Amino acid sequence: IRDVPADQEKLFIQKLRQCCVLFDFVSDPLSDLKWKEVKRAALSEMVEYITHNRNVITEPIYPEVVHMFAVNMFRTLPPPTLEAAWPHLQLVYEFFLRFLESPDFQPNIAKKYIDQKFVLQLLELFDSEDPRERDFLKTTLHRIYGKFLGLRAYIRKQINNIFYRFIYETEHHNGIAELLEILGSIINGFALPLKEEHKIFLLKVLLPLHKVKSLSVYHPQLAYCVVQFLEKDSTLTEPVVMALLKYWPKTHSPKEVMFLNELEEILDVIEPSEFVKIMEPLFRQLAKCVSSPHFQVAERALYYWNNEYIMSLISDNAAKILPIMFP
Amino acid sequence: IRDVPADQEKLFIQKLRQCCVLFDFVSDPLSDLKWKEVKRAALSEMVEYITHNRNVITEPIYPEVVHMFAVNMFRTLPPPTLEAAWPHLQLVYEFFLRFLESPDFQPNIAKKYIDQKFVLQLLELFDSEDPRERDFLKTTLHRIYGKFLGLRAYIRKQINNIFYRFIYETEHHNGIAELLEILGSIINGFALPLKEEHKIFLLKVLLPLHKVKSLSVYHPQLAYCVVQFLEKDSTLTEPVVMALLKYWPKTHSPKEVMFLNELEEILDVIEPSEFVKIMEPLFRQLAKCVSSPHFQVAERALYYWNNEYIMSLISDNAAKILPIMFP
Amino acid sequence: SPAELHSFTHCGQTALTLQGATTTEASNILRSCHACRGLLPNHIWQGDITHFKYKNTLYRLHVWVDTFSGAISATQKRKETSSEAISSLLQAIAYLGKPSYINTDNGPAYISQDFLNMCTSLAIRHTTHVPYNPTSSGLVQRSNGILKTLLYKYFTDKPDLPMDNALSIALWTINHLNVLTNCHKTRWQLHHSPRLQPIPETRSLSNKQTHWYYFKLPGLNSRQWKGPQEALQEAAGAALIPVSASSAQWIPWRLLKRA
Amino acid sequence: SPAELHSFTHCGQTALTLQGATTTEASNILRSCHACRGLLPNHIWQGDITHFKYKNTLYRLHVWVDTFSGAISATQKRKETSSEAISSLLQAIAYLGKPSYINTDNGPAYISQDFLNMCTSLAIRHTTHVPYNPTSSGLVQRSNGILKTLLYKYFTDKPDLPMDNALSIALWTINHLNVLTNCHKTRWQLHHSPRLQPIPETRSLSNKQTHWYYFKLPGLNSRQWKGPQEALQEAAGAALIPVSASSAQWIPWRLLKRA
Amino acid sequence: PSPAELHSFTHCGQTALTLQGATTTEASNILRSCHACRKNNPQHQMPRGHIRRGLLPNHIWQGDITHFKYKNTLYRLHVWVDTFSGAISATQKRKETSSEAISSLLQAIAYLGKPSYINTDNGPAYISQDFLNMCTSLAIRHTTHVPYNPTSSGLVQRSNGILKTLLYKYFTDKPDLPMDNALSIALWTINHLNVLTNCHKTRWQLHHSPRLQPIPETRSLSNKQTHWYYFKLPGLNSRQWKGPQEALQEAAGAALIPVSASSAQWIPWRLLKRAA
Amino acid sequence: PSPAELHSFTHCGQTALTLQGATTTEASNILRSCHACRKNNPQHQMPRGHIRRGLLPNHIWQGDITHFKYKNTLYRLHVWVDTFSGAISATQKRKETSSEAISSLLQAIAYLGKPSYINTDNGPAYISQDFLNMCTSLAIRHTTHVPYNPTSSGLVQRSNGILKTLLYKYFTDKPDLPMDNALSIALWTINHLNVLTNCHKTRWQLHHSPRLQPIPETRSLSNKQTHWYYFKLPGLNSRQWKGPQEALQEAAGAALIPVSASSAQWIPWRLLKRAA
DNA sequence: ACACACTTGACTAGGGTG
DNA sequence: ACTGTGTACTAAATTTCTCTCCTGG
DNA sequence: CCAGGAGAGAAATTTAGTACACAGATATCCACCCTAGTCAAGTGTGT
DNA sequence: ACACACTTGACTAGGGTG
DNA sequence: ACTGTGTACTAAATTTCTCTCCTGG
DNA sequence: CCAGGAGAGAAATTTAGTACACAGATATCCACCCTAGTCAAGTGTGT
Ligand SMILES: [Mg+2]
Ligand SMILES: [Mg+2]
Ligand SMILES: [Zn+2]
Ligand SMILES: [Zn+2]
Ligand SMILES: [Zn+2]
Repeated sequence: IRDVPADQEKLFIQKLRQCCVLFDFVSDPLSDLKWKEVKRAALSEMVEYITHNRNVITEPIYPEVVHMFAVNMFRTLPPPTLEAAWPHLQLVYEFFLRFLESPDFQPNIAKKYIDQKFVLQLLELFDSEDPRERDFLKTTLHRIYGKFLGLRAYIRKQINNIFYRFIYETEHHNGIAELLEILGSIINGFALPLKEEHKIFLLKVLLPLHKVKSLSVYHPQLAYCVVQFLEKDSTLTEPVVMALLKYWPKTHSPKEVMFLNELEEILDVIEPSEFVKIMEPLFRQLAKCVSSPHFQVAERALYYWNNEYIMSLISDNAAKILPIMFP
Repeated sequence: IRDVPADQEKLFIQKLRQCCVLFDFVSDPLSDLKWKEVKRAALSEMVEYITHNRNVITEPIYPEVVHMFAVNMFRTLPPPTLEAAWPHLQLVYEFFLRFLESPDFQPNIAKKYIDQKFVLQLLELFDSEDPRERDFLKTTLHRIYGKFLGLRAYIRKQINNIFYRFIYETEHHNGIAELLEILGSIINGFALPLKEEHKIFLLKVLLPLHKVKSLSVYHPQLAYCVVQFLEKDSTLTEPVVMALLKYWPKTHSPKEVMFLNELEEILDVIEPSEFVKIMEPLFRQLAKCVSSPHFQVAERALYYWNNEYIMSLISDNAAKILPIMFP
Repeated sequence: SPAELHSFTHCGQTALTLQGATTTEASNILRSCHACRGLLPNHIWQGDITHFKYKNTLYRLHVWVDTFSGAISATQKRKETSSEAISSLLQAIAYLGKPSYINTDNGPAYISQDFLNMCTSLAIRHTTHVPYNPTSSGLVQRSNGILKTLLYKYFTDKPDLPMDNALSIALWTINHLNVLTNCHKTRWQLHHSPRLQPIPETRSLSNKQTHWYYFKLPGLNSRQWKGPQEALQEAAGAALIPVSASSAQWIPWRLLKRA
Repeated sequence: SPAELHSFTHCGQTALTLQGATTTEASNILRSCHACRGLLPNHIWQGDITHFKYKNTLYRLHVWVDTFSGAISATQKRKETSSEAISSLLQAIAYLGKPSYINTDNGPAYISQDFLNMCTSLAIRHTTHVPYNPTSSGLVQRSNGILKTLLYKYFTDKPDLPMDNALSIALWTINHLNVLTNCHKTRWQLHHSPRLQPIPETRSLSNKQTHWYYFKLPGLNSRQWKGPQEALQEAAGAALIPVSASSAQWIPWRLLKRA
Repeated sequence: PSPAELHSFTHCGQTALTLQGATTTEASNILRSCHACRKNNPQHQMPRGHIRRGLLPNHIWQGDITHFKYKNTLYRLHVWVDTFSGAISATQKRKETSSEAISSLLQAIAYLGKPSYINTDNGPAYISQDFLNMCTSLAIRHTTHVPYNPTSSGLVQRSNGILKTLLYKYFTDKPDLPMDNALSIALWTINHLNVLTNCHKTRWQLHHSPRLQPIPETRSLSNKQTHWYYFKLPGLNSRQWKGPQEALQEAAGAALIPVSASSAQWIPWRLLKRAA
Repeated sequence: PSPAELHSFTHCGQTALTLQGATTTEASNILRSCHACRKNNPQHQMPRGHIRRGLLPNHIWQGDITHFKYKNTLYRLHVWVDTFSGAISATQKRKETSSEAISSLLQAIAYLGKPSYINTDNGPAYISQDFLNMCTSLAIRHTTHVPYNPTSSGLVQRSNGILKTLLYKYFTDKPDLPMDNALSIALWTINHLNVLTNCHKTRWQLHHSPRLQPIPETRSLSNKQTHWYYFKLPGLNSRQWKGPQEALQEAAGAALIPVSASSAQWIPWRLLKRAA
């Protein structure tokens, strides 16, 4: 069964809706596989048809497409794993993404069809362990959040919920990075002076986050977050003073030395105005962590007599650090 | 004295009108020749100024230019001779001709300024003996007659007057050919059926003209007139039959053999419908002029067994000329 | 110039004062160098072949002469077969003009079909003379004798000339710098006076125009055009549109509207 | 093909079923030819020189390996002066990408003023590694050893192949057809993923457009255009204007309106 | 007809015929059956084929080899360019072997990308047997342009000119530096620091992102109807037109004419002239 | 810096500058201070000085000499044209010595008409002292063109093309007829039977009738102000631009200018890359 | 058992396209 | 002191007309 | 019953807009790769 | 009257533009 | 079976703005 | 007393519209005319 011809959107909403039969595909495909391949070919035609023309996307289908979405993948996952039916979910995805950024998508119409419980029935999918879908899900969320406002701040609160529930105990959510990137896209798109809510929820949970362990799996992107955080918001750097320092680890580990590698790659936007009050509490740990039990601190604690301007800072306003720096 | 500057046609009508001093130039130029050359230079500038621009020729000058014309050459001539002051009259002429066919000459305005006694005070100049002016006068008359209607038929009658007064006695007018050409231009520009007036004044004076002698001086052009007369009007050929024949000369002379050369160059538009009634009165002189006193008629009267279609005519309808053509 | 133009050209007495010499100085030019079937309006021709004084070998002057105006066009060659009696005619036709009645004589070079096999292919009535009809000689011979005497006027002085330039120059003088009778017209300007336009009745108007049209590129810029204006001149090349500067120019033009 | 693309390049177990082989067809392919300073995203680099077991002469090859993605670009020379390390870097930088923080040990080819006289010209913070700092060896040497292995897996067969193609092919496989972790991304894919556009606040829109373009010239006629509506593609070349025929084309294009 | 055989005796322009007195349309008919008067004026109104190639996908490449800097060292370079996204890879040193060309292609694959078609000139270093054996060892097609037609490779030919006069710039200045790197530099430029038209992307990044897109398709070429037409031998032997009777097999931009040797040939339309 | 001098290390395009983050127009300033970038990119935006003479009523002949197909023998044709009415006179047989060129002029003058100026190229048969003495003996001027510049004589060079392909037409048909009278034929059908152009007047008429017209006036080549131009030697020696300092006597279209030989030529503007 | 009836070969020559 | 140009060839406008056959004088 | 008349060819007929090539001309060399012929080393017969 | 001082020339040589 | 193209260079539109300084709230 | 506001630069900054040249490469010949020197017939010294 296939077509391209009367050129009636009704016969095409038929082609769309007629996928309303659903396969149970855990281990039993033997019963008439052909409905499966024909479905794949159907959606193939559907996608390049949407690329074909302009007037294809009128109202009578909007809640149907969003329903066909929900019916096609809105279900649980078993809490490095991939999908048997993968190229099928990989096509419902690519079809939806192209559907979203299609030119003729008017938001004022879809506003009632975009739903808050819907998007909650979307974000909980990031907990899965397929990286591939965890990509399509990344990009699609980035398009929604770029294309709506109410749900924009709504999801902001929803994720802060997840944040809380995650950091305070041992959630192996294993799908965090994809939001840390949607975050970075946001924290770039700002203009201060503004509401403190953002920076507040950062000093609330973002930095306390480092109480967490296994940091290798989310360290780079969070570092790129904190730097996208500072620029220009960076004058908001005065209160960052000692935050990680109190959240400093206690035992001997390459965790600590990775966090050193971090701290080494963050002293970049210093400005001497408030830098008066911080060079001392800086050295109150940096010059005072030689007592660490690593065998590396022998050249760890002394990586700052070597920069261009960090050294010139050691010779800029040294009227207060001069006796403390070991002669 | 000269100029080109305020760009006021009043200062240019001044330049024009200030030629209002007139030279008596029979034999006495000694008195301040310089006014003469400066005049020549003046009109030179005037001419190329008229070639220069568009808006130069407004009303306030029209009767002035025609007056300056009349005052400059409307005078008697001594009844192969040329002009001492020639390049001066040759410039008032060329200036006027270019003035006439200038684009911005509106006839509806100059209609009251073009005058019938004026044109009579122009045509009587053709009697002169300078060929050069007899050329400029030719062409200018041809422009007038092309650019007016009332005076058109008027001058037609005026010349028919001249015709009469000329042909009936021994007028040595010596300036005829120039009208015979303006005639030919007219007789081309016709569309019969029409008023017989034209053809009437032709059978009235045009062919009777050949009573005249010395024909060489206007013979070619008149031959070209009579042929422009016939074509296509030529079916109007039926009545031309015997006209010259009765106007045939009487004595022995190269006049007659020139008229033979004519008659030889006129048998070109025969059509057998009315040609029935004429081939006989044709041969009633052609075959019957062997009695001429020339020594040439021995091969003069027999130049017609030799054509392409004249011979085929002798073999087309010979059912009436067969015994008369000498076997 | 007049004494050199004299010896270079060197025709005659009449047409020299129109270059700047006075009456008596023209006669004193004569005193100088001590060596000096109808009328058939345009294109009903006549022609002839002629011998010539062998410098050491006689050449065959082969000429055509109009009968209305009196122009001349001829050439030089050795043989006299219809091959080249043709080539002579054909050249004269590339000169002026294109005839309709060719009467020269009953010569074999005219007898050959090679001749008629060319004439007929040009729609050219061939009317040929009655042989030995010198009643037209005193005139065609007037022309030919002119050619003769002019040639010997050339190379009796400076016999170093080849026999081509002598003919070229002989013509260029005989057909631009002479007036026959009081007509005060050269053979040439007469033979090419643009004929007077015949006048229509009841259409007593005129059409001397081509509609206005835009213009650019006097100088050194590309932009929108200007005007338009009428154009009061024209020629292969430019068209002399009167620029808005109350002045004139010449440009290879842009548009041609209807007028 | 997959058994041949293997013998062509000698990949392993993972990245072959994505060309059409099943699970066991990958393990049996292994049974065929048996037993044969943080993360710093993007561009904060690191590099090194290495010797190499000869064919008969020890080839000295430098290399530059990214630290965020894990790509590699390198070459082989005979001499190892500063002019050499220079030409090596500069080539890798015409390979991808253009860094801003470069690191190395303190060999002589890293000391010379000319080297400095080039680094400074490119706004490139050139730091110094601590010489003999093998805490980064397990990863750099992970790469280097990869190369060493692959090369010997190449020329242990058909040893007559020249000693450069072995390098070219070695790369083309090591940088288009591998993933080590579960990232399911080739090094070279990852290293050039167009970065996600950062969303601006309070203007939740986008700009992806250029409106008509009067189009013509699908085929074989010059005439007025057709009103050319949007372009959903673009490239040096043509732009995919959707023809009113409900069909698509590719043309080098005429107009550019605002959008 | 005095109109017609007049043209058949002088070959004068139609306007002259009109003034002789025959209507324009009959004139226009005459001036398209004076076969000589047709075989001589070179005027060439066939429609241009601007069709260097379609590029639905990426990866239909193009090859060409060039001589640089013959002050003392002829400096032979090979270039391959891609014609979806105008990206250039270029490797010289001197030689011409098949083995050299092969080593160059094999190197360009390490740069981007890994093609699926190819086409170059007629060849010799490309016509080698072992060359095509390397091709087939990589599951790649291969094609050759018509012989003796330089514009055929218009794209590359232009990208060559772009590359030379960038080198020349550098070598006016700094006239000592070795070519190995003054080339590596001129490449990093051509790829990363320029833009083309309102496309307004850097060739490279355009070559990277959009492959996320699908591929339209147009196939099943049809509607073949011959014609007849005299033009010209394509051996640069420019002369009067060369008349053939008629196309054995039509094509799209090209044609196929039996030369009197009863041999197939593929003339491009930029060399033909239609007849009855 | 990185904005400013980057061009001074790569010579990248202005767009690349602004997009790396430089300014908007001082870019444009930078891209006119790289003597290298100017000595290398070729372009002649200098205006198309394109003009003959001819204002006169048909009195500048402009005539050159050329070759012809050999049936079995070359045929030299000299041809002089006019410049206000495109009328052509042409005399050939084999020889291109001075004395024959002279006899050609002396013939093509009988056919209308005696000139007042003349123009040609540097051909030897024209540089002859004897030709010159003949000219002067006839009260004519004479001029040459800058050497090595064929376009200079565009008009006649084209009327040549016109005459050849008319001959070829005839000799396609009737391929026996003698190779001279078919010239007198072509000369007819070029002067009398062929409407020129939009002017719509056969050359012959356009050449006779309008002599009745006067002469407009234009004068005063004046207002000299120099400049500097680095462009290219005009000896077909196409290469990088050839830079001098600067004009000595600018004139209409062309420009006097000294080469380093302290010698002065007149480079046609069409080879000058303006830089002040 | 070695002289000849039988092969390659190497190795020119020549041609064709850029 | 000095400088590109004229014709051929085909699609498209545009302008005649032209019978079809409608209309109320 | 039929003079102006939309009007769909239609036909006809003008106009517009690009391409092409005139220029002094050929021969000769060069880097490469393939096919076709020509003496120069190798092996089975007869008694 | 037979020993040398004075032109062309012829006659080479070479170059420059098409 | 097979087919020209991309950049440089300058005038001209056109679109920011911009103080001048007028106006009646 | 001064915010919108013609408005004349103005400045700035975009766009539009043509030209150019990548192609395998040089040497060698040819028709002609001019300028510069080189012995070779013709004529001037010393008696
Ligand atoms: Mg090539
Ligand atoms: Mg020449
Ligand atoms: Zn293996
Ligand atoms: Zn023809
Ligand atoms: Zn530069």
